[PDB]
Amino acid sequence: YNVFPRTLKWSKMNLTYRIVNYTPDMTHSEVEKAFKKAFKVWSDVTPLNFTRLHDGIADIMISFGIKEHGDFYPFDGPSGLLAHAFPPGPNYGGDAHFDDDETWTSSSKGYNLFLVAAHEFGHSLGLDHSKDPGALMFPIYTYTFMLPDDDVQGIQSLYGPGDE
Ligand SMILES: O=C(NO)C1(CS(=O)(=O)c2ccc(Oc3ccc(Cl)cc3)cc2)CCOCC1
Ligand SMILES: [Ca+2]
Ligand SMILES: [Zn+2]
Ligand SMILES: [Zn+2]
Repeated sequence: YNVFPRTLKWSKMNLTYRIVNYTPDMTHSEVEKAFKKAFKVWSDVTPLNFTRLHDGIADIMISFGIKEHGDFYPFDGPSGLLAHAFPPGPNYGGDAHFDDDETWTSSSKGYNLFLVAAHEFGHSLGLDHSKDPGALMFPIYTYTFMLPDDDVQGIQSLYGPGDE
C-alpha cells in the first residue's frame, strides 16, 4: 500500500519542461536561455535534472497568455499579476504561466524573465512564498545573482542536496 506524500513534491528527479509558446518581447533563444538558467538555479542545489521537450506532454508546461487562459486564475493586463505556477501534481501541476501583457526582458527594463521564472519554478517544484525579504521566494519582484540560503534550505528540505 501507499499513502500520499507529506508534502507536494515530484517523486522523480528527472523532470521535463516544454515552452508551449513565446512572448513577443524577446527572441526564442533569449526566452530559452532565461528558462534554462532559471532551472539551473534549482538543479545546482538538488539532485533534480531538467530536460526540455520540443512538444508533447512535459512535467512543467510553460506558456505566455493574457486574461482568461485556461485555469481559475485569469491574468489582469499590464502590472498586477505577473505570473503563477502550480505545485507538483498531475495535469496542470507544475505548469507555469506568464502574463503576456507585461513587458518581459533579459535586462533590467520591464520584468526580467529569468528572475520571475526562477521564482515561478520554485512553485512548480513545491516551494510556497517565504517571509524572508531577501529570498527568491519572497512574493515581490526585485531586480538583481546567487540563490539565497532560505531558498536553498527550502528546496533541499524537499529533494536533498544532490552532489555536495
Ligand atoms: O508570487 C506570485 N506568483 O508566484 C504572485 C505575485 S507576482 O505575480 O507579482 C510575482 C511573480 C513572480 C515574482 O518573481 C520574483 C520574486 C522575487 C524575486 Cl527576488 C524576483 C522575482 C514576483 C512577483 C502572483 C500570483 O499570486 C501570488 C502572488
Ligand atoms: Ca498583469
Ligand atoms: Zn494560468
Ligand atoms: Zn510566487
